[PDB]
Order: sequence, then structure tokens, then C-alpha cells
Amino acid sequence: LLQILNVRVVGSGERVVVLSHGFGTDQSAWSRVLPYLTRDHRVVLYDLVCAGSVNPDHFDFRRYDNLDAYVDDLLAILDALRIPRCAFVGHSVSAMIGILASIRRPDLFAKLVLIGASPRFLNDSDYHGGFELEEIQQVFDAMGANYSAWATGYAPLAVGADVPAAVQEFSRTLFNMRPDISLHVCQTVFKTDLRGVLGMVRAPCVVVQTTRDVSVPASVAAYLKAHLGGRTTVEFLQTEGHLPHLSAPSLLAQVLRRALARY
Repeated sequence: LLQILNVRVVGSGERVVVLSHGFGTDQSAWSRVLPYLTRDHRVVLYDLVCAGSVNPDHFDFRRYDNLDAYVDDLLAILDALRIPRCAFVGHSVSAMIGILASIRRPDLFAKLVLIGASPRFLNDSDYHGGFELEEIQQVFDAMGANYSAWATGYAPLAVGADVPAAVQEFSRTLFNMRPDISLHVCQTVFKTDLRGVLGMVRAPCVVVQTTRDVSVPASVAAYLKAHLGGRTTVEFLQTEGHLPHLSAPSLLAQVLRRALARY
């Protein structure tokens, strides 16, 4: 599993930090922010089982029906490495995974930093997630009918800002995902609703908010601050996008250094 999920431990420090990437990327997404953390922290990197960089014949569609199974992997990794305590930085689906894992093992998670984060993407009665059922239905269809056209159109919208190198990079890894696994991950994410368990998180949490995110309405970060059970703050970046580790890595690294200073 250390081998299958490409686990890498880099840097050194008593302060261990786990970087857990989001949909459509692998651990290479952290490469620009990484040099800002390795002097000060021991950094654990890995690829989620759905990443294009993992052999897709490992993907068990049954097991990974549920984000619990991704939490299983993350915990098995940290236990394998004999790490008792860490901070965890999760983008996108990994923000959901970090919430769940911090509830299962509150001893292990000393602090969460959540990027591109939401407890629920679908709208509900007075809950604004940012997506409707029929809208997602059409997206799932497009992923199946022509994955590559879908990915081409989605990449610049996710990056948000006009930063061509970041669009090229996210595209590279989105095109790397096997299209059946990419659809299955999105379907799984869109069936998840963590609203009810947010109060069970005990760890302090920093929610990173950019000025626009296609997948995360502005109102979600305040909702997380009001409902997460630990001491939470919202930290604002002065730029837009869902992937600030790709589009504004120097700015995001300022927030990461401050958030990872003591825990």
C-alpha cells in the first residue's frame, strides 16, 4: 500500500504534515508549495487510489463506493509509517476525507487545513451547495459520452483564473484519470453529505477561502466555520480558483506556513 499509493516522506521535523490531493490531480499538485514546508516539517505525500498515477487496476469500484474506504487507506498509511500525530492538508474530496478521518481518529489529527472544501455539493432546503441534481446528471452524462471534451472544458473553469500553466497541469492529470474511475469518484463525492458529522471534528481547522470557486459557493466557508466542532478560522486568499496550490502556490504557502506553525 505504501508502494501502491506512491507514498513519499520528504523533509524532516517533529511537526508532520500530510498533503492529500483532490479530484483530477495526484500528489504532484503539491510540488510548488512543497519547498515552503520541507525545511520545517516532515511531509507525507501519497496518491488517492483513484489518481491517474496509480495503476487503475487497483480501483475496487465496490469498496470505493463510500469515502470511508479512502479514509481507511489514509489511516493504514499513517499507521504503517508509525506516525502518532500529524496536521493534514486536504484539497477537494480530500477535505471530506480529512474531516472523516479526524473523527475516526482524533488522536492522530492535530490540525486540519481544508482547501476547496465543502460538506455537501448538492443544494438542499436552505442549504446552498452550488449544484442541482439535473445539472450533475448532465455532467455525469458528458463524462461518459466524451470524457476528453468534458475534461478540456472543465480544466479552465476549475482553475478559474486565467493561468495557462495551471490549466495545462490540471488538464494533464485530469486526462490521466481512467474515465470510468473519474465518473465513479464524482458520483461518490456527490452522494456524500458530512453536514451532520461536522460537530464531531475535535481538531482545530483552517478553511482556505479563495474569491471564487466553481465548486464551492462563497457561503460554504462560513457554514463550515459555524458547524465544525473544533476551533475554526477562515483564511482568505486574494485570488480566485479551486486549485490555488496550482494557480497561486506562493500565496497559498503563506497560509500553510502560518497554519502549520503550532499544533
